[PDB]
Amino acid sequence: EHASRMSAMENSTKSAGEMLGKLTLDYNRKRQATITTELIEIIAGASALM
Amino acid sequence: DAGYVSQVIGPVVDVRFDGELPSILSSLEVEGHSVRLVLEVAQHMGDNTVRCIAMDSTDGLVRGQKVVDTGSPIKVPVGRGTLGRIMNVIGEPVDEQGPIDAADIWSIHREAPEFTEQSTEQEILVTGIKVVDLLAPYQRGGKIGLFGGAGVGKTVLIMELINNVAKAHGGFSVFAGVGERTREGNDLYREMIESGVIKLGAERGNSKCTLVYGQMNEPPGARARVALTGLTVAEYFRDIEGQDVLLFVDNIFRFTQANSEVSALLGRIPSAVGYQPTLATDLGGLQERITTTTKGSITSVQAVYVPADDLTDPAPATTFAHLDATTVLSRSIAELGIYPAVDPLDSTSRMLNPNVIGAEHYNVARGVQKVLQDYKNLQDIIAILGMDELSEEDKLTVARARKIQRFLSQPFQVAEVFTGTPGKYVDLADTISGFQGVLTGKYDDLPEMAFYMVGDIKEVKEKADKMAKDIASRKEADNKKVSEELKDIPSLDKLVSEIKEVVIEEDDGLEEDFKAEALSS
Amino acid sequence: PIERQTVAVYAATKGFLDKVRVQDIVAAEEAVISQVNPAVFKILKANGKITPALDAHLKAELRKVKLPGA
Amino acid sequence: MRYTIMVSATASDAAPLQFLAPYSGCAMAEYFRDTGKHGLIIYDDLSKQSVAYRQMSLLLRRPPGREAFPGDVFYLHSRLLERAAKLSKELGGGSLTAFPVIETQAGDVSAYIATNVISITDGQIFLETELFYKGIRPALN
Ligand SMILES: Nc1ncnc2c1ncn2[C@@H]1O[C@H](COP(=O)(O)OP(=O)(O)O)[C@@H](O)[C@H]1O
Ligand SMILES: [Mg+2]
Repeated sequence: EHASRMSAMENSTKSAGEMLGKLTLDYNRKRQATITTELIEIIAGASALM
Repeated sequence: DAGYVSQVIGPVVDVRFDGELPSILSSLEVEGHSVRLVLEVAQHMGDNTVRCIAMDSTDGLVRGQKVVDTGSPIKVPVGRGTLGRIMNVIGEPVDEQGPIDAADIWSIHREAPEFTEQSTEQEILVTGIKVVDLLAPYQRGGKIGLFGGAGVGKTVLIMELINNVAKAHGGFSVFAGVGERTREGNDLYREMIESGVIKLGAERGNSKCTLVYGQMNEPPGARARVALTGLTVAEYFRDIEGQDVLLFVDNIFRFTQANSEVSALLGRIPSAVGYQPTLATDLGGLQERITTTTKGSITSVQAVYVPADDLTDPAPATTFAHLDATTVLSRSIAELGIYPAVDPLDSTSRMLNPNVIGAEHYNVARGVQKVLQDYKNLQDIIAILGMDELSEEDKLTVARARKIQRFLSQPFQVAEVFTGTPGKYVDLADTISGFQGVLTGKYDDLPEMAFYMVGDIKEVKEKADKMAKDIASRKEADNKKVSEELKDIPSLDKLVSEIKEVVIEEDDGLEEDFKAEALSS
Repeated sequence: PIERQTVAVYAATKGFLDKVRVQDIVAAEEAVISQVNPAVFKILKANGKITPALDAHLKAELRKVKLPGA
Repeated sequence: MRYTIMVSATASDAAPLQFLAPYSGCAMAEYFRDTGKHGLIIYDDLSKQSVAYRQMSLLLRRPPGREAFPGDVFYLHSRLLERAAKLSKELGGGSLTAFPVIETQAGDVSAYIATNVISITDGQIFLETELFYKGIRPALN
């Protein structure tokens, strides 16, 4: 039992590393997108006054 | 001699003055308007034109309407003659009790006191709320912030701080309602007639509170200046009458939101996430006046709304550097049923130094926070696995923290209609004695829900002894009570026949009402 | 109506609707609103409270009811 | 206080006065560096200086960049912080040690002023709030 939990908890750290890698790619895409979004909001408010 | 309206765009009015423009921050009056419309000069636009924010609605303003300079800023009545009254942003009474008697009328704009007349004295303000006076204790004379998103309990906590601190103390109180619901401003008004804080009629001089109200329906020019109006009433009580004041401000967030609503119409290119470029210095000009000086003392309690439970947002994040005690309320504490939903870790006070509150209050507070922090580092592994590998050192600190978590909950005397419980005032010594019991294992045998919504540790023992009476009192009513009674559970149409059948009118009859409203007036 | 809501919430919070399959609680209370007395709703609507002369009188009338499966 | 100067541009002061206070505190501290002695300058909330400088720049209608900050907000803090040096022996050998203080929000060191000052400075003393409630005080990550 201990030697199949060891092979089960190895297969779930991979699955929690593959999921963490897809989330970090998804987070960096959202991080880049909210910096572009807040900046377009700032330039639009500035171009409406200038 | 006077100016005229040149431009009306929303709440922002441009007034053109032929000769001798009014000063910035000065008050202007539009005559000919349907109501009293007060403008306040925000800037000089540069062609003999000032740009103003309106303290009321600009519906019905006309370009060319005569504007009278008053020669000073907005002046409101201050003194004992405002105790027991509700004021406007511009000092008008909105409680329909006549004109406001005024010792003096004061400009709502002044500078911060000085660096030389600051007070370096720390003494604890005991509130009765045991999560407050244990972990983040308030200072008598300092600025207190109540943070939290929508619906976590900022207004109930600020209501419980009114009747636990202001109901019996030496000086006066000022409630500044800044841009919140009108319904709860009426709830606060009627609660203070019944509590005797506000007395009406000829007993009005024995009042201990002044309400200044600028609630959500008011335009952004109004809600941006109510906090200055209520602070001016508190600054008269501190500077002139030299006495201790309590100043409660519900949502100081709405002061920053109101300035942000007019800001782009004042010609300012916007700052980060949507606020005005002058966000930190508009807020800083307000909070620097709410201080204990060498003349008197203003104990401020400010609710701060955090938008979408985000303490990262610039309007809550700027407020954090202005306070001496930041009670942070959390949704996750509220969703479990612990009320007041105070985050016990995120709440920080400056009275939590050992050379201020002593060592037997500091070590209990740092001990309670250590057990609650450890439990949150184990709750990552309990919610996955389920606390059968947790060492019985870690199992004991889960049971100790879960008792500590419920023992920070307390029934409030003002939440007696949400929770069906009479409220509990807990003294400071009984809070220190109780949590030192739960920390050192003096009460490890008591159940977990015996700590929930009680006063002190003597009422945990009066509740654990109660629940262990009343769970073994379950089986008296199982084998009987279905039948064979003294017939005060009587027959069917016996209970149907005392029903006083109310007459239904079976048509609305409003067109007879609508013609009747025509003949009246 | 509000009187048939509180009777159905009474039938679930006073333990009269366990021993009932969780798939047909939707059909269980359709019996419970229809098989209890149509006069017990009128008393609860007129009083607005479930009185002590009624909370036993309804929970003993929530036993003379036929539920699916049971 | 017999060794300390305090330059205080508080919250009610004008945003030009909070922008210039780290620079005027540095010039007071550069006296000891330039005359062979040693200095310790602490810019407590250098992130509050940049907010005061962003206020002046948006009001002067200078074109805003990320989080509405100016273009020269890196040049703001680098020109200040590069004045903390150890001087050579032919200039007295004096020194100035800077401790800028940057407040993050939710521990985000990818924020725009935080990445600027991390670039300028040599090290960082990261204080994490999760270690602060574990009893580890000073809560140094
Ligand atoms: N101490 C408390 N005890 C019981 N219920 C509470 C307490 N604090 C808040 N609540 C519940 O939370 C709801 C919202 O609280 P409220 O005072 O409106 O907070 P906010 O002003 O932040 O929205 C209240 O109507 C009440 O039901
Ligand atoms: Mg509220």
